[PDB]
Order: sequence, then C-alpha cells, then structure tokens
Amino acid sequence: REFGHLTRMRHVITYSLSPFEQRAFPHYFTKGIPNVLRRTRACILRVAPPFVVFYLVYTWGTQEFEKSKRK
Amino acid sequence: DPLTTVREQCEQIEKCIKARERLELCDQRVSSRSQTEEDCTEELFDFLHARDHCVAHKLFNSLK
Amino acid sequence: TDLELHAPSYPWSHRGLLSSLDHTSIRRGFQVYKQVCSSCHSMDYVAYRHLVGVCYTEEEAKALAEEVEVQDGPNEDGEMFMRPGKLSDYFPKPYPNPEAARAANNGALPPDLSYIVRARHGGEDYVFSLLTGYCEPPTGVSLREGLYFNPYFPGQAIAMAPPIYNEVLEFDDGTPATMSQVAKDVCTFLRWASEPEHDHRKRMGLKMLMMMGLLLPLVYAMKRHKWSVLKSRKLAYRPPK
Amino acid sequence: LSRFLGPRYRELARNWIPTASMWGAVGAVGLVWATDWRLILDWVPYINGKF
Amino acid sequence: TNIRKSHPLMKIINNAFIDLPAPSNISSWWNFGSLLGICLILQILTGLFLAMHYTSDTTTAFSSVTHICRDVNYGWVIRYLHANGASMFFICLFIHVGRGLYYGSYMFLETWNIGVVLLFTVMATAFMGYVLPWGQMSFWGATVITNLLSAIPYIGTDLVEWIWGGFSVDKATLTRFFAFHFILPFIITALAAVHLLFLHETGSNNPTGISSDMDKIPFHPYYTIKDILGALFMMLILLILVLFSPDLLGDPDNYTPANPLNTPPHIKPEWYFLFAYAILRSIPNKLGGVLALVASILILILMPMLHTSKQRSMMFRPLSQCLFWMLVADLITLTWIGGQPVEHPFIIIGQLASILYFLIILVLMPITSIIENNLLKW
Amino acid sequence: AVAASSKWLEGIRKWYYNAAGFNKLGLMRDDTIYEDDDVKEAIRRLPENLYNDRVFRIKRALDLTMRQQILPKEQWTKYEEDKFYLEPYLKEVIRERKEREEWAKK
Amino acid sequence: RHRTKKEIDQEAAVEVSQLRDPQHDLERVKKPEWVILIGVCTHLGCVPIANAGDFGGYYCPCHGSHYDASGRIRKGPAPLNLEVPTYEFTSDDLVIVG
Ligand code: HEC
Ligand code: HEM
Ligand code: HEM
Ligand code: FES
Repeated sequence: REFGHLTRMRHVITYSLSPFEQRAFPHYFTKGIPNVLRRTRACILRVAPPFVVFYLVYTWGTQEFEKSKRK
Repeated sequence: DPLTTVREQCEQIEKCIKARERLELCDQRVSSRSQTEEDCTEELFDFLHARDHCVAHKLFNSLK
Repeated sequence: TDLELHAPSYPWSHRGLLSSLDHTSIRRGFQVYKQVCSSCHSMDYVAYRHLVGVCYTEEEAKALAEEVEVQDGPNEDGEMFMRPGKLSDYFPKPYPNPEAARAANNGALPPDLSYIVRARHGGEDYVFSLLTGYCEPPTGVSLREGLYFNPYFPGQAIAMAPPIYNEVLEFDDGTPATMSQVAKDVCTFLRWASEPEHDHRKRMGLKMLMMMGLLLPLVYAMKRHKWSVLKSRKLAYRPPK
Repeated sequence: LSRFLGPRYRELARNWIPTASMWGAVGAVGLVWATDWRLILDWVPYINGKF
Repeated sequence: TNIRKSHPLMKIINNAFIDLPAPSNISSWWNFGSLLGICLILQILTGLFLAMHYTSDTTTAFSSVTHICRDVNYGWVIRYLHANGASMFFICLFIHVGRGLYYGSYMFLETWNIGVVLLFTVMATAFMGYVLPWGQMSFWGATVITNLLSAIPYIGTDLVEWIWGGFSVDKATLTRFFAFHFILPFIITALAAVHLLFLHETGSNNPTGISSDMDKIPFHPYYTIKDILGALFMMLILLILVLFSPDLLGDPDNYTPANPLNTPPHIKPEWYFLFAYAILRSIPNKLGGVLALVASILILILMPMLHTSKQRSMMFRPLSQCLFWMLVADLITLTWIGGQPVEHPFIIIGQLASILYFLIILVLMPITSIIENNLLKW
Repeated sequence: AVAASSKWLEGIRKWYYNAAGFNKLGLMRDDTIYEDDDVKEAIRRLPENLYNDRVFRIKRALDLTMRQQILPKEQWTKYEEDKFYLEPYLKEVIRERKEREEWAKK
Repeated sequence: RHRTKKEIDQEAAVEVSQLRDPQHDLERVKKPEWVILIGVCTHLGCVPIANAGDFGGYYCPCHGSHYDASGRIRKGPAPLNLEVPTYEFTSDDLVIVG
C-alpha cells in the first residue's frame, strides 16, 4: 500500500507554484470575515433549537425547589 | 465602632425597611398567643440579607 | 428543614488577577491568634520555621520560642524534662490528647485551624461574617443551657462564646484596637496559613503569559508557509475528443 | 436477516452444539478452580483442595 | 543507497509516520487522538513522584497528602498537575468518541471494538484515585459502590471481604488500591499499539464519506507541523488553570481530616461521573440498578449492526443531523441533575431524562434513516 | 402508494435535494454511496468513458473542502439533469447472489 | 455497647408492621443487654455524630435518615437494617466478636 500501487488515472494536469515566490496572507480580513458568515449562517438553524430547551427546563426547576421551602 | 456608625447609615435605604415592616406584623401575632406556630427566623432572614448586602460596598472605605 | 445565609463578597487587597497579600495585616494577625484563639485550637501542621520571612525577622520570632517551653520525651536517666525550644519546633498543642476537649468544652471537639479556610463554602468571607454576626434569639425558640444564637451557623446555635469585642487587645503599633479591625486581621492570617503558595504562583503566571506570547505566533508562521504550495494549485481535464 | 437463514446453518448448529456444550461445560468448571470458587467446590466433596 | 529504506530498524518508523498516504481534507477534529497520546504520557511521569515520596500506611493517609503540599520542594506544583491533568484527559476523550460516530467511523470492526475495552479500563483507574486521599469523600464514595456489588445473585457476599482484605477498609487498603491503581496504566499502553496496528491497513477516513485514493499526501511535512501547533495550544489552556484558579473544579469537602465517625453532609462525585450517578439513583431496587449502569458502555457495541443507510456519515443528512444534537443536549441534563438531592421535582425530570438516552439509540435513529433512503430513491 | 399526493412527494423531494448539499460541490447522487464488497464489483463493469468522469468529479469536490469554499452558483447540479449511471450494473450483482445462496439451502 | 434494659424495652415497644426491614433485636444479638454494631449505613455508608437521635438511635443528616439503636432503619432511602457482625459469645468476660 505505497504510492506506486494505488489507482489508475488518465488525462488530468496540475499547475503548482513555489513558496518563496508568493505571500502567506493574500487577503486576511477581506476574505475570512465574509467566510465565517456564510458558514455559521447556513449552519445555526439546526444547532441552537436543541439548546434552548435545556434553558427552559433549567429555569423551571430551580424556581420550584426554591418556593417549596421559602413559601 | 466604625461598623457601629455605618450600619444605621446603610439601614437608611428603603431596600431594607420593607422587610423590616414585615417582621413586626408576625412578631406581635406570635407573641399575642402562645398557640401560634410561626418562628420569625424566616422574616429575620430577609432583613439581615438585605442589610448586609449594602454594608459591603462601603465599610472598607470608612475604616482607619 | 432550615435555610442558610450566604456571606457577601468584599473587596480584599489580594482579590484577583495580579495583586498580593500585604504583610502587615498578617504581621498583626498572629498576635490576635496568639493572645486569644490559641489556648484551645491547634496549628500542628504549622511550625515556627515557616515565619522567618513573611511576618518577622529570624531572631524576632526565635524569641517567641522561649515564651513557652514544650515537654520532651526520652533522654538519659531523667527523661520527661523540659527544653527551652529552638527553630525547628512546632506550634504547641493545648491538651494531652484531643479527647480532653469533650471533657471541658461540653463534648464539642474544637475544629483544627490549618485548613478551615478551604473546607468551607464561603471561604475567607464566611469566617468574617461569623464573627460580627452574633444576634438576638427571636420570639419562640428554645435553647440549651450552653448554646448561643447565630443566623449564619447551619444549626443556628453554637457552643462558642463571642471572643472579640472592643478593646480586647493592644496592637504593638497603636492602630485603634476595635472589633472591626481585629476581625479583618484574623481572616487574613488564617488564609495565608491555608496556603503558603498564594504569592509565589501569581508571579509565575505572568512570566508565562509572555513566553507563550512570543512563541505562539512564530509556529503559526512556519505552518502557514508550508501549505501555500498546497493551497494554490489549479487543475485540468481535457479528455480525448 | 436472510444470508444465514436455511437448514444448513441450523444443521451445523445442531452438529456443533456438542462443541458449544463441551466448550461451555469445560469453561464453567474451570471458572470454579481458577478463582478458588468454594461455592461449587463443595457441590462435589471430592476436591478437598482447601487445605 | 537510501539509509532509511534499507536499515532494519529505521525501515519501521518510515512506514508508520514519515511516509504513509494521508487524505487532503482532514479537519482539526482529527487532532484529538494525538492529544490523548500526549495526555496519557504526562500522567505516568507525574504519578511517579507521587509514590516515590508517597507513604503507604493507614494512619498517615490523610496527613501524607497535606504534608507533601508544603514541605516538599516544588510539590505544590506537581500535585495539582495530577488532579487537573486528569480532568483534561476526560475532555479529549468525549470529543474523540463523539467525532467517530458523526462521520461513520465505526465500520472498522477491528478498531471500534478494541476501543470500547479501553473505555472501561480508564474509568476504573480514576475511581480508585479519588479513594486514595481518604478524606470524608474518598471514604463516602467507597462505601456506596463497594456495598452495592454485594447484590450480585450468588457471589456478591464473597467479594467485599477480599477487596477490603479485611472486614472493611483497613490498613491493607493502601496496599491493594495502590496496587491495582498502579497496575492499570501499563495495560493501556499495550492496547494502544494494537488499536493502531489494525488501522495501518486501511488508513484514515475523511469528513465526506467517499473514498479518496486519487489524492493522497505524505505525512511529512504536513500533519507533523499541524500536530505541534495543536499540542502547544493545549499546554496553554492546562496552565491557565493551575497557576490562576486551580480549585475551580474540585469540592471543598475533601480536606476535612480522616474520621470514621463524621457525617459528610452532601455526598456527590467528581464532575465526570455525574451522569452515571443519575442512572443508578433513578430506579427502585438493588439488582436492576447495577444492570442499567453497565448497559451504556455495553451499548456502543450494538453500533455497526443497527446501520440502515446508503451513505456513511451525517454530513449530507439533514434529518439525522438534528438528533445528534439531542442526544448531546440530553447528556447535559444528566450532569446537572446528578449533583443534588433526590428532590420533590428532581425525581420526575430526573428519570424521564434517563430513558430517552435509551429510546433514541435503540428505536429512533434506525427508523429515521429509512425515510431518508426512501426519499431520494436510495 | 398514493396518486393525488404524488405532487406532494415531488414537493418534499425538491426540498430535501437542496437541504442536502452535494450539488454545491458538483457531485451526483451515485457519487456518494458507500463502497462495500458489492459496490466494489459493479464499478469494474463500467465502460471507460463513464469511469473516467467519476474520477474527476470526486477529485475536484474534495479540494473545494480542503479550502473551505464552494463553487459558483451557475455550476450547481440541477434537479432534472442528474442521471443514474451506476444503477443498472448494481441490480444484477445482487440478484446473482440470492441465487448462489438458495442453492446451498435446497 | 453494654446496653441498658430500658433501651431494650424501648426497642421492643416498636410495632412490627411499620418497620422497613424485619430484623428484631431479640434474635439479632443473643444478649439483649449487649450490642455489636458496624458503622456503615445500608444506603450509602455515612456515620452519625455520637449521641444523636430523636428516637434514641442514630441520625445521619446525609438525606434525613434515622437508624434505630440496635441497627434498624425506620425512614428512607436506606434499604434495610444494619448488618449484624459475625460473632460468637463464647466467654462471659472475654468476648470473641468475629
Ligand atoms: C476555649 C474557648 C475558645 C476561645 C476563647 C476561642 N475558641 Fe475558637 N473554637 C472553640 C470551640 C469550642 C469551637 C467550636 C467547637 C464546636 O462547635 O464543636 C471553636 C471554633 C472555632 C472556629 C470555627 C468556627 C465555626 O463556626 O466552625 C474558628 C475559626 C476558631 N474557633 C478560631 C478561633 C478564633 C479566631 C478565636 C478568637 C476570635 C477563638 N477561636 C477563640 C474554642 C475557643
Ligand atoms: C489515566 C491515568 C490516571 C488518572 C485519570 C488518574 C487519576 C487520579 C486522581 C483523580 C487522583 C485523585 C487525587 C487527588 O484528587 O489529588 C489520583 C491520585 C493518585 N494517583 Fe492517579 N491517575 C492516573 C494515573 C496514575 C498513575 C500511572 C499512577 C502511578 C503511580 C498514579 C498514582 C496516583 C497516586 C499515588 C495518587 C495518590 C493520591 C494523592 O496523592 O492525592 N495515577 N489519580
Ligand atoms: C487511550 C485511549 C485512546 C487513544 C490513545 C486513542 C488514539 C487514537 C489515535 C492516535 C488515532 C489516530 C487517528 C486519528 O488521530 O484520528 C485513533 C483513531 C480512532 N480511534 Fe482511538 N484512541 C483512544 C480511545 C478510543 C476510544 C475510546 C474509541 C471508542 C470508540 C476509539 C476509536 C477510534 C476510532 C474509530 C478511530 C478511527 C479513526 C478514523 O475515523 O479515521 N479510540 N485513536
Ligand atoms: S446513610 Fe444513606 S445517604 Fe446517608
């Protein structure tokens, strides 16, 4: 299971470039900030609703324990 | 001594007078008949909690 | 089924982040323990070797070893004799055994005072709020012959008798020896006994936030300049028509 | 399931329930000796290995 | 020639992490296995000095701990490493186990079964350790559990006398508990070179599901400089916690000295067993309770045989995404409940919360995956 | 099983197509299946023009993910232009396996 | 304990049916006026402060539990009564308890 024995592959090409010939942060605050947006957006419509429920039960339970002793 | 002066200064705010008003009403009813059940430890507890909360902000200033 | 009162929070001079313990409230706090608290409570883990550089000079507290001389054990032909005491020796314990305590103190063994700070909800503000609290019994509660009323204590009735009031002690300096300030300088002495580490470690947490600072955006730079070859590659697929 | 349904796997099962039965019998009896299991060491009074 | 290839010893490390195919899109959720590797390794070097200066005797059991804190040079540093580096170890382990399920990683039959054995083994080591310090919580956990394995149908009576090595907790206790809590780490560094030898024959998975042999990448230098950055970021968090606020996690009931007589007011365990304690306490009777506590570790095994789906992993599946988050939200309601008294209103939520841990796994994920198959025609 | 509701089954199927997100990477439904011993056979029964395409749709959509981006909106795989290329080769590897197994039973 | 007979009569005045676990002391210890006891409580194990109890036994504030003088339980959540130590009253003045 080494590199010369893995698969067979046809007519495709690639176009690399050196590390010492370019820059590491092309655009740091103009791409990353709109990026985090579409990510979180697309996904915080099915991660938040489950955790609202644990908050509603938490406040209903300490309220009852408190008023059963202190009238 | 400096605490003795500040305690009545910190009892001046109305956050602590109302629970103080509550303490007397049950206190006279309890002593009116030896047949009552309430012990005013509860109505005591509201008064000390409110008083000692407001004493905290200041007393360390009015020391030495 | 009885409720418990929680001590509030106070602005101590050693409260958070970077601030230390002022060694004058501690210098003036052993004495309040020494001439009031001690004749009942023990400090066995705490020894006179400890205070050589926190509150007193080496001979200044050495002279406190001669104030009381501890009983000794087996030596030649005349053992059980008395020795003046030296730097090594521990805080002398009051009774022959702890079982003597129930004899004189109503069957209530006094808690030790080495960890009393850490072994309590509250902390160094539960003890302070205990001291000034002692109050009046309300209308309709009975007590034993030897019990006292305190709305902070969980049972609301503690054997101990109020050991601080006005003019109890004479400070060696002349600060007004009042109940308000004797209580504070006891709550400071015990805390440092709970931890002797509280000041050495606040200084290794500031010289470390600086090594990380220098080295944690330089590994980030190497990492970023190996993945650029890999992050800027385009690709083909023209198949045979 | 359906890959294992048939008469041949039931036949192998009834053929090797000798194997499973002897395997389990030997294992159960060995589990008595291994842990100094007195509670079945007494069911036969013939092994007086407890001194 | 090439030295690494032809030497009989270098030939082995070259195939293991210098030069093996690795996938391109591996995320940072794949960094936790190596953190555990780092995490396991601290705990053996620390735990060495805690027995070298350690004294195994009954009379000094409380006093040996408070002693070592102040008297010993650099002892106050090293003691809180053993107790705080073991709450780290249990937060890189619920992240690792959770991650595999989401991306369908249990279709490695060999390695998902050698891992559920490692999960029981480290639970045991932790639960002896709490019981060494001895003080008025170590004793009052020990009675609770030790007593309850006496409700075995035919053997429970005979076992509590052997582990006690006496009628009950005794001087011998330091001798045995240290003896078995000492032993456990060294069986765990053996089932880890076997857990990894069954994976070097298929390689890693990736957060897509599909199988990717058309672009592999070496393992150097691309994941040996992403793995370093990860570990450093971790020493930073582990050190904010022992030089600023060490005591934030424990309980201030431990210190009270060694007394058989005294009554601890509010018994309760360390924070990472508080979901176990809420199960055992939820059901009437001795014998049915112990069965509901072994069920959970034993439930992970029924994993590969409940899979009903055409795709592997939840990345492309919206409906089954939502449940994931429910099982997790509902394992935060068993940590809050378990650290309080039985309660007037805490019994009803308290044992509604538990069954549901069971209902979803055994009934609702298999059914819901079918409606996904039927809804895009396989 | 329903007829007048088959408009609604179409409606729910167009919503679940978009909520799952393999079209923003260019893939097709048959690209996603899990490869066991029965799907590993039906792949080497494909002509060459069909097999070469599948190896480029799986390498361009596993590079967009190393970079945490998505393809432009004009190149999203529509709903009524997805062709099931690997379906017919897979009903046949299966029904030849129910036959070798009810022979050992009779 | 070198028990006082008045406390045995306090124990025997208990009505049987209300009791959570049937363990009468007259069969527990061959000596009513002596008792041998193990500290642990059947539910969890915590040990009371000495000389406590409204009814004359032991009081564990762990969960408001009250254990009887001879090793019995009257209130929950404690399952049963206190385990009886192995013993043998062989000598009248040199007891072998175990
Ligand atoms: C011999 C009388 C006596 C005196 C005088 C005395 N102590 Fe106490 N101390 C006791 C006893 C007795 C207790 C509690 C024992 C019990 O409740 O079972 C106690 C309790 C305490 C406590 C804990 C209080 C609590 O609620 O647990 C502290 C702290 C303490 N002592 C230190 C001190 C300090 C500080 C002083 C000076 C203000 C002092 N002792 C003076 C005997 C004394
Ligand atoms: C996964 C590995 C381990 C875990 C999770 C673990 C956990 C613990 C815990 C939680 C304690 C509680 C003590 C306290 O609260 O301060 C403890 C104590 C102790 N552990 Fe470990 N431990 C591990 C490995 C080891 C190893 C390898 C040793 C080897 C000797 C060891 C020896 C000790 C000793 C001697 C104590 C003494 C109790 C004390 O000093 O407080 N542990 N351990
Ligand atoms: C001491 C405990 C453990 C150690 C040291 C450990 C270590 C590792 C390591 C180093 C990997 C390398 C691959 C990677 O980093 O993603 C890995 C993978 C894996 N581990 Fe563990 N692990 C431990 C516990 C567990 C447990 C409890 C499970 C429970 C199921 C488990 C299941 C797996 C699986 C399924 C993989 C497959 C990786 C993949 O999906 O690509 N491991 N483990
Ligand atoms: S005796 Fe059972 S919880 Fe206290």
